[PDB]
Amino acid sequence: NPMRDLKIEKLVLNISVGESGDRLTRASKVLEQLSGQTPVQSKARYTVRTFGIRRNEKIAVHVTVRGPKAEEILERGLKVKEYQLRDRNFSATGNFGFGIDEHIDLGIKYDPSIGIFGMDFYVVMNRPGARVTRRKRCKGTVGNSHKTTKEDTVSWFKQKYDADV
Amino acid sequence: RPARCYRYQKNKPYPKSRYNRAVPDSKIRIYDLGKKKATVDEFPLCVHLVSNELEQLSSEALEAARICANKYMTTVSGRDAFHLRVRVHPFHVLRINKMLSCAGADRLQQGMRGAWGKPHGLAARVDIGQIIFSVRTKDSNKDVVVEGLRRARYKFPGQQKIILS
Amino acid sequence: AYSSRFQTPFRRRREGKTDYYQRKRLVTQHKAKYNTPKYRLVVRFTNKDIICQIISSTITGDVVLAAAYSHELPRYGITHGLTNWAAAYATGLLIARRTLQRLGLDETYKGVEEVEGEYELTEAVEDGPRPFKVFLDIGLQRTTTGARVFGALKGASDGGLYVPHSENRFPGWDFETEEIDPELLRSYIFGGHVSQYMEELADDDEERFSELFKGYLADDID
Amino acid sequence: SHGYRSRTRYMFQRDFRKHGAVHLSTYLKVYKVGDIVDIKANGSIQKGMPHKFYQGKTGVVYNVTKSSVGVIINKMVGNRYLEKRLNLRVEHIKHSK
RNA sequence: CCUGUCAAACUCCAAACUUACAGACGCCGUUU
RNA sequence: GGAUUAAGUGUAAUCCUCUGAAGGUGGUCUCGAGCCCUAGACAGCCGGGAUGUUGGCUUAGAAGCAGCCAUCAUUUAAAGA
RNA sequence: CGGCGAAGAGUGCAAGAGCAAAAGAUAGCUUGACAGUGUUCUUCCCAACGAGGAACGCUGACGCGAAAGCGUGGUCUAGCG
RNA sequence: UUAGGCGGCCACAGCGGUGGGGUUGCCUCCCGUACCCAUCCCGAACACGGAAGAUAAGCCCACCAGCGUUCCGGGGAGUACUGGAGUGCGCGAGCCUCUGGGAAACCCGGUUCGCCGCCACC
Repeated sequence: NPMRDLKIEKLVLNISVGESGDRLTRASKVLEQLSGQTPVQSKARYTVRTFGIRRNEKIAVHVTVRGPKAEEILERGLKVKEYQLRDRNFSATGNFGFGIDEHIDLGIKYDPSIGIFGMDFYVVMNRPGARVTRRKRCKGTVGNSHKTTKEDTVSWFKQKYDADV
Repeated sequence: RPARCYRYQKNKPYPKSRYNRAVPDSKIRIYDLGKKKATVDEFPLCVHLVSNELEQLSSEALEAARICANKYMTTVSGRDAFHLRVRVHPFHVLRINKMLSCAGADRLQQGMRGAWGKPHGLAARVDIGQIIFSVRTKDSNKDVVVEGLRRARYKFPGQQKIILS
Repeated sequence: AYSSRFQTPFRRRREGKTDYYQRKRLVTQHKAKYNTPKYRLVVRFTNKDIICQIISSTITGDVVLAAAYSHELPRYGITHGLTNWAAAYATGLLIARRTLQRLGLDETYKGVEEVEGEYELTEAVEDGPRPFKVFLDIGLQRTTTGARVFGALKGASDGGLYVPHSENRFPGWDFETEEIDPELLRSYIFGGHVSQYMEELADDDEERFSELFKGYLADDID
Repeated sequence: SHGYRSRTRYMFQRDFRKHGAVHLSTYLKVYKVGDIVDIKANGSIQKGMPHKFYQGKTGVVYNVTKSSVGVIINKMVGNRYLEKRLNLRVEHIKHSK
């Protein structure tokens, strides 16, 4: 029972692409004093016409979560811009964060996404034992039974703090 | 023309697009005739087109001998009956005397080694008994299609057997 | 299976047990009580349990002369969690002084010893204690710094068996300390990590385990 | 071009099922003195390799030099002398029928 | 999903056959 | 002993060398396949090839027989729009 | 940030071959790209012929490793007089 | 080994799927970072320390054949091809006979959901 219940594992915020803290190391400042940690990431994909053609990229991305830091964040997080907080918005797996997608090559990849819900929010929902699949060892796979359902997912969060819409 | 030192296999492989360029395009219209899609296979009446010989008809050979074939298949009211199939493709490339390789007969030139014949044409080859190009429908008439191939054969270097359904 | 077009590599493979391309690694250094098809001072980890084995391979076999596995400890010694390093120093230390010299330890067998002047007598070994040996292979596992795997090695080192390994790729002590730093030689167990979690608010007792080790080095039963 | 890996193509190559590293046992096995051993090159080897020509014929092992065993085709080359130069590892197979 | 074809520089397959070594029979050699 | 061939085909193993490829023959012999026959075939052979009506439409015409639609009825021994 | 994902993203350079607790990546350390002298194969199938090359030793001195061990340049076959 | 470790052959072992098993003996999942050690950031992993709790994963045991693979019966097929011989046929391309070998595709039916070695072990 309690096992079946859905809770949020790692969320992680993120930022847009391009260089960050261009004038001075900034934009990391936001994400700072927000969420508590300070991630930074880099990128690949050299020739960008209006992007850089830098290889190793300063590119801003970051955040993550845990338990309880993203609660008390993802608190006063959701209840931010959500014209349609949920619906079609997230999908089979449980949760999402998106907006309007573009015709781009997708699907055959690990599936990180451009998608921007908020400063592209990533609530990811998983119930269960699930640490099973992720963890290195006999990985195991999710049952596709005890898997999240969007319906269940658009529950839990909604029951608390904010309407589904 | 004429096709003489063309369709007798006294050579070995390739086609190989890697190796060769400047191949002439085939002048053999589509190898899918009649109504495709629906399985023509449900039909009374059967097939034809047996080579009864060795090989290498050129695209010049098949493309006016096959639509020539189709032309008197038109009798069955344009789009109403049979599907025509062609089998083999003209892959196989041939080269002709470009005076630089060897001497004497073709695939030999001048000097020793050197110009292999320059690309000029392609022809599919066939065996003693293969079906050059078949398909039928119910006995539309006595066998218009059988009449077809009468004309179809008579522009092949080989002596083709009608072969009964 | 498949179309069988592919050939599958498995043996031990398929579901994992041994590795290969390791465990081949071990073996070349002929170690074990005697020549071994595969020899080790295996260290395995389990939730709530640590196991130490030790033994040369057989065609079919992969026997083990003497084993540890905190679990049995406390035969004597004490009830505490077994899923910590301390209590994974004890074993791998208790195995030593079992495998390490009891049934037999490093290459010691009846008859003339392997070619080379080598004689082993009770008490400190003559012509060097150097000959005692085993290689310890963590099975599939990850080498870390002070990790229990290594720790298993630390005792079951000063247990008489001499295994190669690299110092500074151990816990130091503290997590598993020596009673006195001036003398390396001593049986030493510590569980500082957890200890000082609280200061000494209550609960954990590092003090108990030094107790265990005391017993270990000595004339004990099995 | 010209070199050790000359036209080989299949003879050297080992395919699909047996790819990757090979078992240690073969290259560890010892032979002593006149023992007839076949010669080949198991692919997936990168040392203790003989030429390419002369692979397939048996030779008699003789003493070992360095970590490699004198063997090779001690046996005759063509209808000819047992002129032999052997520098083969146990990696290439031994045994007799 | 059904359906139509290929390869000197393709291969999940795969001969006949050529070939190293050995034993056997044959043949040969120890006044040739 | 037996059968085929009527073209002097042929009397030409192989081949620079012996051509012949995708003209004709109810001369004759042999072999096979389809259909029709004693409810009588072929000749099979011999003789004959109904009225409304040129059916309606279409068309310059469209009279059984370019094409479309219909394909009835009568007189019959019999004869389809 | 999460999920899917045996490999479609490597190894200086042709082609073919080798490689996954690696020969690939990352990090650290290090100078064996060492001196001397051989055995063998190759060059040149068989079958003699130089330079060159390679495989595998030993002697001496080092490097790294817990150790077995690896290192006689760059996974192998071109880069030479 | 009523669950382990190291392997050999390297799909008959692959892919997919059903059922069963332990809780203190095992393997894990699991719990937790003082230490040795670790993440270009994360005790995720690696490493160490440990047993509150589970069999749900893994694993082990029994089993299913739909796909892939192996082998076999029957059919295809003594066909395709072929080593040796021929004052056998054919204008020729080529075919035939005798002798010695002998396939592939595919179809239908079985087989295969690993076998084996050493060691340790209620």
